[PDB]
Amino acid sequence: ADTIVAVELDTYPNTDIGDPNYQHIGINIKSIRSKATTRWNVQDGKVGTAHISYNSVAKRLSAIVSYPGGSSATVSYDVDLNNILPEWVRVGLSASTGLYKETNTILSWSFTSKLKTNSTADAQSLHFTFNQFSQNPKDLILQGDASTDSDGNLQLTRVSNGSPQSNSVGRALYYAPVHVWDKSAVVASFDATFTFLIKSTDSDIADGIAFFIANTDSSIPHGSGGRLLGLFPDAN
Amino acid sequence: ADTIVAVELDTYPNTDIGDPNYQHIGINIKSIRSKATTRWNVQDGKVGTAHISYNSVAKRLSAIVSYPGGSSATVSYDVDLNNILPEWVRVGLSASTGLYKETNTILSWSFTSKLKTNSTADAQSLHFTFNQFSQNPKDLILQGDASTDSDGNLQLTRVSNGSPQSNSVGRALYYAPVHVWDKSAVVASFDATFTFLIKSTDSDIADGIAFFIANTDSSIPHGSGGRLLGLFPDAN
Amino acid sequence: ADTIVAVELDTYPNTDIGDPNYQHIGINIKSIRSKATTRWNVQDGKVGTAHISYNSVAKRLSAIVSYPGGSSATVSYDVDLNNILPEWVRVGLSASTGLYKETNTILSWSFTSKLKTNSTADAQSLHFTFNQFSQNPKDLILQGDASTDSDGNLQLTRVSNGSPQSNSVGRALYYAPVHVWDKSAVVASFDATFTFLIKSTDSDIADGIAFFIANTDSSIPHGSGGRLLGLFPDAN
Amino acid sequence: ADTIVAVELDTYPNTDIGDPNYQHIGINIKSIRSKATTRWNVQDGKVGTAHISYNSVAKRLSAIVSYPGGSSATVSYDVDLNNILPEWVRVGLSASTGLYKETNTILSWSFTSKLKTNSTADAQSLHFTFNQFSQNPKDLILQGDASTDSDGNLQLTRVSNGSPQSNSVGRALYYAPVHVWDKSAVVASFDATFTFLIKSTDSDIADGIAFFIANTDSSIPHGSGGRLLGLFPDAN
Ligand SMILES: [Ca+2]
Ligand SMILES: [Ca+2]
Ligand SMILES: [Ca+2]
Ligand SMILES: [Ca+2]
Ligand SMILES: [Mn+2]
Ligand SMILES: [Mn+2]
Ligand SMILES: [Mn+2]
Ligand SMILES: [Mn+2]
Repeated sequence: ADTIVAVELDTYPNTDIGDPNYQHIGINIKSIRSKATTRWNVQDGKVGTAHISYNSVAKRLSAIVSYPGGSSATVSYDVDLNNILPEWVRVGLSASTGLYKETNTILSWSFTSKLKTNSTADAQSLHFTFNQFSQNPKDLILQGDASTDSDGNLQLTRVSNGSPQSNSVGRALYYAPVHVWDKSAVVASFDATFTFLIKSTDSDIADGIAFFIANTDSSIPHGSGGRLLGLFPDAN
Repeated sequence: ADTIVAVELDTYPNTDIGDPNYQHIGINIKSIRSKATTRWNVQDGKVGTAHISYNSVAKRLSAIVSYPGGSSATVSYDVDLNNILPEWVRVGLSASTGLYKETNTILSWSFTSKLKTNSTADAQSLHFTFNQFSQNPKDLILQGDASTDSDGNLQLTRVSNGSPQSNSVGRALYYAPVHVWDKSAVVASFDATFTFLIKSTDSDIADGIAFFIANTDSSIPHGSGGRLLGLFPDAN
Repeated sequence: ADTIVAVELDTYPNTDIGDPNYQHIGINIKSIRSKATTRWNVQDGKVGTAHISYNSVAKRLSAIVSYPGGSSATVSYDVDLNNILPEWVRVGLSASTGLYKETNTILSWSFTSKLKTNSTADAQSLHFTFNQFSQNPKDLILQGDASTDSDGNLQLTRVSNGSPQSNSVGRALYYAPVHVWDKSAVVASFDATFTFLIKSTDSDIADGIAFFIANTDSSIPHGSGGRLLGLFPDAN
Repeated sequence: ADTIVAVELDTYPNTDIGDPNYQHIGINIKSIRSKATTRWNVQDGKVGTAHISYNSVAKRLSAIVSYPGGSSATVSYDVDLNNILPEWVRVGLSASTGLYKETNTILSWSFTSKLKTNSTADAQSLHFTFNQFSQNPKDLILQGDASTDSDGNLQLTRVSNGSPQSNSVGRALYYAPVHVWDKSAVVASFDATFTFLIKSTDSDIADGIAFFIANTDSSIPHGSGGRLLGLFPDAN
């Protein structure tokens, strides 16, 4: 069993597993059942942006997701990840489709991580930025149906001639582990941005996209398809 | 009226103006009377580090100040900084001494500010670092007794041959105004770190150091010395 | 007499003053007469990008400017900017029209300056990016006709409801003085990027755009319209 | 085989394989026989700093090695790495001892890489900073004798108590491969800084420290000890 922290952009209401009866963004600690959600209106066919934030002093994980036009939803949860996440983790993006389907396309992705103690110049930091993904992205660990198309976009779930398929899971985790805690740590922070394209010719769509933090050796759990977004073995 | 947000490292208790009866770090919104404080213990002669954070989605301002070897104090405040600051500001450091005194030596200072819209790109961002201040720093607005020394440190309050002077007040602000929000913006964030050296051969010390965010045209208010940290005209 | 280093995007060949007989990019030390040029082909109405690069060890200053679809020109000069620039400077963008005219539109601009010593942690960094300029850009010193427009673009040169005007000059300098050199400095570096739109309804266009490093108090010299790119007084 | 590009801090003159007859820094392209060298004076027991630099427009790889109090040596070489290196690479630090020995201690290491196309915000970027190394650094591929001591330092070659061993080789690579070229790429640059401690009780020391760039799967080649710095299998 992995340890998962996630921000979900949930495109299909699964009210049998605790979803609100609407599309939503959620903060997940160790369970598909979000600790907090906010109503979110998916603009089918438009490029969205999501910004995710945490600081071990504030101890508040927050996310905002908006579309051009200025529709934006936000969600926050007070939590001390310090004592949830292992001291080394990997960061990633995952998506799923089930019976209903959508493209789950990542157009760009940024991440910044900091570990500090007794100075400006802090014991550790990582920063990566993709404003396009290459044909063989060697710094991404691709899981399930995740791959990159020739426009330089990362399709987390299967697409056939631009057209999305049923029951697909995919994940991309950055190759290098991220040092999120130490015994001598004073502050830890991370920031993530990604842009995304949820599209379908149909109007009922599923299942969503998540940004997640996990133990370094995390892999798609068995039976994590559709509503579990490739993150959880069961409907926790 | 200036318009001040500040994190104070308050080395001298003034219980007639709301201080706890002990040394503290605090968070000041428009008043020397802190909206929150935490007990903190100055380690005379030692180099300390302060990390200040804020993100407009979490709306939680927070500070932590550590000394090497594991002692540290943290304080945070829930505040929507949009309610309070102008949308352009200047950021700086200030310190004071009264009857009692201490060096207020800044040894390094970093600041990062981001605006955000709909990309991994930043509608705007600024980042500066100083790990040593030059003898004539044209990018700092020096106010009052603030001056840099021949080690390459910033001595906010007067110093002669090592020994601190009484009744000194001094501030340093970064030359460039920072754009801390636009209504046409999705998220705004800043992060500040500084390392400092508070020292006396005396037994009582005063009055402290602050990181502060003020309107662009801010200057030391009349009678803002001593307990007012060179930030406020009165004790309101 | 201003001290000037510039990278020019020369859109009009003024051969009487040593331009080569075609549109070009140049490296200007202290004079409108570039110490090196390379053929450059302006694509009227397209968004181009320039990247400028310098490192005090390598002592080569270079620039490349490209349009989408693989069209790009590069110029380099071996030079020791130590012995040319003052310790403190300002950085900016300037543009001009003469009889012949063009839009000198800037869409985004970033700069990074580093001074290093004997650390992973630089003695001094500035880094700014603009991906859109606000309508009162309090952190840019605008000179001459330079202003920002309602789409959040910086128009260095006069535009009258869509259409560019003749005999216009305009510069935009970053408010904060940049510390490009110090004597305890082991390395100094900088990089700049800007994207630009050069558009025109006429066949013959002028005069160009330049990025430039100048003494802190630099202003538009007198009679520096047109071929002199708002940069020099004479043509020597 | 491995395709190596390296900057060597060569502490022992092996003149019978091209080394000059003094301690030196050198630029290595695919051979231990440096394409360029400069005389460099090792300071036994002192912390030194290397700054390494490259930019695909300038096509100049340069390194500077300095010690406090004004002792710098610089080397550089005109090369177009574009056509030398693979599209993906790993980056690392290597060192060795032979009969004569030294500590090869890395106190800090940072690295920055960029792939630009046409925006201010580029296609691909990586940056990591270590100002101390963890007890198990999960983001570093440790090879041969490389390991981390309890002071947060990285020991490339074997050291028993405070004492250097004989015939040691060890390397550290960053976990994530680096994207140093793409077909849509317009500019590619990198920058590396590390601080080191070469020390020995005895006067004559060996063999030295390298910053190197290799194909992703690179490991210590057979028989690459001592004078080959754990970089090349032979002295060609
Ligand atoms: Ca769902
Ligand atoms: Ca007080
Ligand atoms: Ca011209
Ligand atoms: Ca040798
Ligand atoms: Mn949900
Ligand atoms: Mn107080
Ligand atoms: Mn010219
Ligand atoms: Mn050699």
